Amino acid sequence: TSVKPIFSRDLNEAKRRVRELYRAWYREVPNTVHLMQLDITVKQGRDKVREMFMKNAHVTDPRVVDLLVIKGKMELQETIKVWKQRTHVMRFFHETETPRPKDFLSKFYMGHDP
Amino acid sequence: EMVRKCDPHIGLLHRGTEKLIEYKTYLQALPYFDRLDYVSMMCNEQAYSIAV
Amino acid sequence: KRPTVRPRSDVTHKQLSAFGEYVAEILPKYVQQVQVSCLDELEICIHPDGVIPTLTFLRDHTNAQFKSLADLTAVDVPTRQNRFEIVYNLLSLRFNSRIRVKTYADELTPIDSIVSVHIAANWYEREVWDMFGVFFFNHPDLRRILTDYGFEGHPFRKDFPLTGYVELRYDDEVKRVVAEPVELAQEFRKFDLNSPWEAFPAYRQPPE
Amino acid sequence: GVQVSPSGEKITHTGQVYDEKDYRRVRFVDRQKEVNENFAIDLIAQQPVNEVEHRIIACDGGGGALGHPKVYINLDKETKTGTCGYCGLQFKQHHH
Amino acid sequence: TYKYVNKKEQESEVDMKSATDNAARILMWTELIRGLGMTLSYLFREPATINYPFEKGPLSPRFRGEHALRRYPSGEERCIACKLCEAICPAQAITIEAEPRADGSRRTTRYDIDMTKCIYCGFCQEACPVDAIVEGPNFEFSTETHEELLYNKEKLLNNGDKWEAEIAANIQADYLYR
Amino acid sequence: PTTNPPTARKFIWTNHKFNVSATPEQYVPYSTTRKKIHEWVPPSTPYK
Amino acid sequence: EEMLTNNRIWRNRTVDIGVVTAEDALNYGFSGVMLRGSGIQWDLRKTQPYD
Amino acid sequence: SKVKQDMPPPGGYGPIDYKRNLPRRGLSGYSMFAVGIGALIFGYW
Amino acid sequence: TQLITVDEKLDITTLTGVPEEHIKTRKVRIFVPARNNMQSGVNNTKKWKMEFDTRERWENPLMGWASTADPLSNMVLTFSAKEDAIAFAEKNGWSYDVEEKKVPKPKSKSYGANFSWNKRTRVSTK
Amino acid sequence: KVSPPKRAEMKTSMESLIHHFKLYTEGYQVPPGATYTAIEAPKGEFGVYLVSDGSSRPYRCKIKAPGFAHLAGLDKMSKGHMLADVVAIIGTQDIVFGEIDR
Amino acid sequence: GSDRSRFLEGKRAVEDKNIGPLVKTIMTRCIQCTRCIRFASEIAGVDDLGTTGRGNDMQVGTYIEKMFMSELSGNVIDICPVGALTSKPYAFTARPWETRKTESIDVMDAVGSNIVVSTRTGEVMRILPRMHEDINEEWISDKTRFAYDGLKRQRLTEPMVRNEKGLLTYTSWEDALSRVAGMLQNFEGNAVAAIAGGLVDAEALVALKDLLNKVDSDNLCTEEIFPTEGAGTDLRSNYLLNTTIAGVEEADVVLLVGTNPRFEAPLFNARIRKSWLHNDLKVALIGSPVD
Amino acid sequence: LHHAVIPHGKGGRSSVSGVVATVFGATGFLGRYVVNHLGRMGSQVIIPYRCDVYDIMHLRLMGDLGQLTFLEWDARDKDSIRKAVQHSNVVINLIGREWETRNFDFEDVFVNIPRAIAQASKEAGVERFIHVSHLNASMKSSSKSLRSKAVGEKEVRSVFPEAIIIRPSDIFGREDRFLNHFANYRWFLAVPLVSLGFKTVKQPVYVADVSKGIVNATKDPDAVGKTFAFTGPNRYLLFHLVKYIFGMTHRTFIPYPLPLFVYSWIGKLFGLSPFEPWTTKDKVERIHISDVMPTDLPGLEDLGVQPTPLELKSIEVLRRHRTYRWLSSEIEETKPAKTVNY
Amino acid sequence: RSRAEYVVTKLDDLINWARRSSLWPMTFGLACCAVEMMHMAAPRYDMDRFGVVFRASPRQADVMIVAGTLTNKMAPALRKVYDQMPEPRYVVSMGSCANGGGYYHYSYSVVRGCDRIVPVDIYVPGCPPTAEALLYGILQLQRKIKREQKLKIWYRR
Ligand SMILES: NC(=O)C1=CN([C@@H]2O[C@H](COP(=O)(O)OP(=O)(O)OC[C@H]3O[C@@H](n4cnc5c(N)ncnc54)[C@H](OP(=O)(O)O)[C@@H]3O)[C@@H](O)[C@H]2O)C=CC1
Ligand code: SF4
Ligand code: SF4
Ligand code: SF4
Ligand code: SF4
Ligand code: SF4
Ligand SMILES: [K+]
Ligand SMILES: [Zn+2]
Repeated sequence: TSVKPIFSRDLNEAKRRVRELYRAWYREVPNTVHLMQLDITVKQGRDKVREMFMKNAHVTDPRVVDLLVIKGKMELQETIKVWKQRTHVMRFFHETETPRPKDFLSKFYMGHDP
Repeated sequence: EMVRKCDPHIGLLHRGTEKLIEYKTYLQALPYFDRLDYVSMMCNEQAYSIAV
Repeated sequence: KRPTVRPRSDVTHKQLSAFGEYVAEILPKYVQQVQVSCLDELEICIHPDGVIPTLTFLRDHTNAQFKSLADLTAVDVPTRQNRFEIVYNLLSLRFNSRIRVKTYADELTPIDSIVSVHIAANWYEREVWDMFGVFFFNHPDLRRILTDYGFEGHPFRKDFPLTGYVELRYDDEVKRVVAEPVELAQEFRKFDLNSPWEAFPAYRQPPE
Repeated sequence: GVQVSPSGEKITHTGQVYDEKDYRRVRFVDRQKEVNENFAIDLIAQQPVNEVEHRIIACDGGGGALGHPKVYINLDKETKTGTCGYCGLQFKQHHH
Repeated sequence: TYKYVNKKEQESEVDMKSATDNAARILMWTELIRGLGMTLSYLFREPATINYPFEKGPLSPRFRGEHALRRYPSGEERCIACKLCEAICPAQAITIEAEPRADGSRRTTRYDIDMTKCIYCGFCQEACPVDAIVEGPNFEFSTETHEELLYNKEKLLNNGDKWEAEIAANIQADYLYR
Repeated sequence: PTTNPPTARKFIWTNHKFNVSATPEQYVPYSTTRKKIHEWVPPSTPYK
Repeated sequence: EEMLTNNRIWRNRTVDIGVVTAEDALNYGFSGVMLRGSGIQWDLRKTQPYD
Repeated sequence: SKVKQDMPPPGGYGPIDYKRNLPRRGLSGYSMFAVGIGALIFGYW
Repeated sequence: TQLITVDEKLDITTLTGVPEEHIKTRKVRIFVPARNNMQSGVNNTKKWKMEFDTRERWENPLMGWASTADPLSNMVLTFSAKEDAIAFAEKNGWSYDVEEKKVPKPKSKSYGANFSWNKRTRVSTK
Repeated sequence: KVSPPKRAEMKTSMESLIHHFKLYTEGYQVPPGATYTAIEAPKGEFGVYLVSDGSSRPYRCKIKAPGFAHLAGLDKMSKGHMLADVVAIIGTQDIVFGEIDR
Repeated sequence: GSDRSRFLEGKRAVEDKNIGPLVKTIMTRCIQCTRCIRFASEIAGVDDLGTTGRGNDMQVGTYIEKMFMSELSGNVIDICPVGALTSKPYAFTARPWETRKTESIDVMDAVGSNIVVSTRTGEVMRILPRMHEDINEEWISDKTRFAYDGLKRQRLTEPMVRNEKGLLTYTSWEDALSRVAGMLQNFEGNAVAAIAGGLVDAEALVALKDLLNKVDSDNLCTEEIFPTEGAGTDLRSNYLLNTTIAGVEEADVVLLVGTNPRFEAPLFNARIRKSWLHNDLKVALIGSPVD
Repeated sequence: LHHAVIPHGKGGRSSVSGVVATVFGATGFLGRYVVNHLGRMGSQVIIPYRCDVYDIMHLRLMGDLGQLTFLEWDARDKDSIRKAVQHSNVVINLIGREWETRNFDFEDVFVNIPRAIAQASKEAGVERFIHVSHLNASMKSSSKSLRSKAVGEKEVRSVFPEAIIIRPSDIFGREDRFLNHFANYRWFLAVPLVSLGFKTVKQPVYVADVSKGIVNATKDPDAVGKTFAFTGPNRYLLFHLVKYIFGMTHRTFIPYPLPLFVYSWIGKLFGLSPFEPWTTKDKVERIHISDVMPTDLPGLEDLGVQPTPLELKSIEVLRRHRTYRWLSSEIEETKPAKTVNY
Repeated sequence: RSRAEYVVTKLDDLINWARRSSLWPMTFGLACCAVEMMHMAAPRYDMDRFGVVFRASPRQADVMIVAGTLTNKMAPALRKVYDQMPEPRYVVSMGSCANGGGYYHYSYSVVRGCDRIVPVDIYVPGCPPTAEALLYGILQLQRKIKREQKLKIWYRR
């Protein structure tokens, strides 16, 4: 139950790196929307960034949080230098994906999947 | 037109041929190498055959 | 004599065994195992902390002179604790030799990067990180090199499916190339091409 | 031979034919359902039984290496002919 | 051994004749004129262009083209549903469903070859133990829809009946090598 | 094939067909296997 | 070679373009014709022969 | 039967040239500058 | 200074990149595969295997092929130990069912039992 | 047990047919172990690192391409140059991209 | 073995037998290993197979035209190493590398034999036994082995409701469940009752039991009758094979009352015969005398 | 049902949903989105066409292999109509023109073709028919097209009595002739609206929402025999709509009050063209008629589609008409037009 | 029949003749199949003899020939270079990778056919399809675009 750290000794500086990454993403969203001709608004993209952070927000292992921070910085750098396209950025919103309903009746009526 | 940095983004012709070769047998994975280097076909076949 | 079986020379085996003892006694701090294969190939398995000293010693030593990096590879064995085995194939042009240096890692313990030793390790470790998810410390620019932008997951891992999770198609409402969950017209038929009879008695594991 | 359904479409030699209420005949609307005119079971039915003199015959399908693997057929039953499992040729032992 | 492609052995010194030759080479474009001469020689050569579609390029009897299912001289289908063509097909472009026929013969009921997956590698025709599946040398079967390249048993049997005067002769001419 | 004619068979095509793409006699794929699961047919007589 | 090798246009396009040293090629992991162009005497067919 | 196999002739194949062959054409420099200067002077006159 | 402590279960589900439904709604089996009774060879009963639950496999309209919607259908993983398979499954966040290894029971075999004077194991044919 | 027999031997002999069947369905079993084979391709040193677990399918196949390292070295080669010099460098590294991307 | 043959002679051929439409015999492939003979002599207990002849002409099978059917008769198809004794329903259908293996449990009887279902492209193709030393060893009954083809006929695929004419017509899940739910909320406790058959799992049983208990119904009956007097289903030892199959192996006298175990539970009777052969089990029967 | 029409899969490209739909106006503007939704959810779509194979060829990627059957048809060929509707359980009618040709006019296109299609569908016994009319096409309107669409509604309801009639508002999209038309008024000097664009209320509806509503009407058991009103969330006056359109275009705004009779005269002048006309008379009074308030008719909420607003779906269709100078402008750079309750 | 429709048929024949005699491809190719494409360009088969001239930019192109495997990284770029061509544009899919995924059909980073991204007019099968079969596919495309009746459909409108 004792491991070698990656960057953060404990959870607090990992949260500090998370906060810095969120700061960079929040600053980058308006520039991304202005540069690449996105149909979305700036506030919608900030909602997207916030909810991605929220789905990742349940983890408490410092090494895993450091690796998620590193992947987020890679993703951010691919957003800074324009290597993603409009399609690559817009894949986050799942607007062409019909969402699977979570109700048991709907899952029963569609098919055999649980 | 003076160049200061070159960053070749690759993987635009990437197909996961190593994973496919892993999922197939040796004779089945033999023709993957011609399409690895489609200019050096029999050289690739020679390399794979010598390894096997 | 025998036209079917490959000829075997013992002088290469003895030379590689002597060099294995040489390297093992020079570096007892990191070297965990030294073996010579029947195919006359020398492998040294080291601690992950010893990547920098082992690679620097093999590159810069007078008797080693392994100045050329042949390749840098990861092998995913998902039954051991450190599942990613990192393999460094090196070539010595002075002594006309090839050496293999092995080490281990898992998803949460990165290993040191050898861009300061060999420059091909830059792109090789970028590929290894992109395909297996092994982080590299003190790398100049570690990022994806072969997968698509925004690709989730490392596809050369064992647990990653062959067909993947996501697939692309052109959508006409949005006039874009969109990504949707994978769905195949014909599923890849897996085959059980594993004979139930033991082929090689030399590699028989004792029963548990 | 090739037979037609009540729907009007021709039946394949394996017995496959689309129903009256299938939605999958729209793929044959303004096109044609391609079927094999020569039926293998009929063509092997027209071939006469080879009357041989030995108790065990050997078949390779003709042409030597251009045929099938060489298989041996035991012609002991006089109430039925021995059939090659590869080519379908029938053999009968001549007891006269 | 090895040889030098750009290193010169010693030096040719400086001579008035050599200097004047170098001056003529610089000023009068001598290598450009000899390149023009080689280019004009290729102009006055005879072209190597065949007259498609009225002329066709040479091939070998080993050629791998459109797939086909052959028959015996009796007319029985050669295939016996052993699925070696699937088990060796690297792209998994072959699907076989089989059942006993009305006379008990072992015959396929479904034999699909997805030619948009096929890599035209001849593994099926070299793994077939009865020479049923073959790659006939037809290559001019380009279609206008994706569906028309999804072959089934009836299409492959039609190909085998169409190209039988071709495929049997090619196997007769080539079979002693394999 | 005038001094060396090919072998004549009864199943060979007596008339050659060229490529018939974008033409009414083009090839259309279909599943050549019959139905697998046969459903239960309800009876035509009411219980009451 | 008559078309290209002695051509001054080709020589202006190719000479002193993309020069790489032997130590840099060895450290960067170059192989084949590039090491030979840099001057490193190395060939797999002559050093570790096969077939 | 004797084995028939794809074999070279027993005398071997003929010699195949592989060295580079520059024809070494053209004239000397002195004569061609002489022709040039003669053209210059004749045109001027 | 270079060695910290954590009291958790080593969850990497956010790092593997698998979508959420294929983590939460999936079940895996850890088992020694049973020997194929059409053969007597038992070399396939040596390594533990983890497989996934079977999802829907339907029929294609155009050709009748087996169309599927799950990605983890052909996924089988090989393990040297049951506890190693447990560690991998708990690390990847999949709920697991484990079947114990069915070793064949040792049996008393004697050729003289075929020819007993009084006992019932005497065989009437050879 | 490795290379398939002749077709006449297949059709006239039992064990030749058995070996043909098993080779063209399952394939030959490679004994477990790892190797690295380097062959002088015209573009450079084409290497393959093959790891076999004892089955008829390879456990791992890493494809070392010379062009991958050459394109990694493209950045140093193009210092102090222009667009035409860059396309000349791309040409003279003898780059194909199937072996690079894999 | 070797990789090339020195046999330059002609091979023998043996005429095929007709022992039944289950076990298809191509007896040229037989290598005379007597496994089927020993199985029929000891486990099947029929003594209907044997070797007729001498030397190279020795043939396995029945001398007369005899239809070989007892229970447990697909295990000769299992234990025949060559393809001489194959399965006629499985004939020419699929290949073992195609067939995906699923470890399941038999429901054809109450022994609970561990089985493998072999499925190809989303369709059940074969049933094989599994090695469980405490239940069924290496064998399954013929009904278990060859009853898989009944899952492709007379199968309910869509929900049906009675029409106003009185006929069953296809409908939607919403409509069918709405009708049944309306009748369920209409009717009270004792007016609602349920009867369970034989091929039902415990999940559905507890599901329907909970539903009927929520609608206050306790008439949760099964088709099979067990005496409810005394303890009944209260004590679990009252309705169980308490000695179990290892206890069949261990016991020395067995008294069978009112049962025909050969057809009611073929693997149970097979283990009784195994104990009778090896441990000299003393077997007695009260009931009609059956073989 | 039938065994081949039972739905399967997770609703992707390769799934089967059991919708066999003959879409008659699939080569138009709404038809491409309809066939996209059907192919995306997985359906056997029959596209009868009269234009060129290249003209329908953009539809060819919009489904899986073999899920789209293209068939030539003629509006005067009942044989072609019944061979198109022969194998279907849904028949969708999107046939319509915004002008009159020498072969087909408003009454033919909006009455005779839908009546023939509905008659062939009834003879073939298809389960479901969906017919797209227009909103506020009640009767005795100022335009010939809406009276023709009303007569077509009555004919379709007479022939196939349980037809799902969908009446959408002025549908806006990428290839529409509403927003692109208003933005292409910028090529002239001014925007000549009738009464300066006031007292004319319009509530446009997005083409993706219309197509989703059509698909949900194919798969909705409660939609049989009903008339739906596909309307947007916000009502705008015509003047404010044109002002917002030109604000997103960032071109200019010069409105002009020009009377209806002479504006219809110049609309007829533009419509007298052998090609596709820029505007017609029927176009200009269909623009200048107001859209009625949907009170009793069910809508997109009842069919399960939440109507996307024009303010959210406006920049994907007007960014073409901007110049370079205002190309990289976001949503919030333009003031949205004020909505009216009436 | 009437005189005007004969005239519009003759104008259809003229326009289709021009469009099939002048067929300029975009300089696009990805793989093995692109090597076979430039082997059609080689002097033996002579697309220049057939009237077919490479132009690098899609604006000067008529036909887009998908020669190679379409990866997930390549698909948006392919859709881009297809959309930026002018309207009289055609698509020739080349080889098994471009038709139906081919030898990488079960790959994570390969789309299963270029028809999932761009509308394909003619599929040329093979791996690689020879330059013979490629010249065949080009001639088939010429026949296809001769078969179009644009002005006749416009007149019958
Ligand atoms: N456009 C809008 O904003 C609104 C439209 N609608 C209605 O919705 C429907 C679809 O809209 P939309 O896409 O804009 O319409 P279109 O103008 O684009 O035409 C729709 C389809 O009708 C076909 N068509 C037209 N006339 C004929 C004819 N005589 N014979 C055969 N086919 C014919 C066209 O085929 P082809 O190209 O081959 O001629 C086209 O595929 C129409 O009925 C329209 O009135 C309702 C509300 C708003
Ligand atoms: S290998 Fe030949 S005989 Fe065997 S299934 Fe395939 S085509 Fe038929
Ligand atoms: S040629 Fe190769 S890829 Fe094609 S069907 Fe035969 S075995 Fe499969
Ligand atoms: S089990 Fe099979 S091989 Fe053995 S004797 Fe019986 S039939 Fe012959
Ligand atoms: S597969 Fe086995 S039993 Fe069948 S013929 Fe071959 S060797 Fe004999
Ligand atoms: S179809 Fe074959 S030749 Fe063409 S790109 Fe794919 S692998 Fe290469
Ligand atoms: K058997
Ligand atoms: Zn035969």
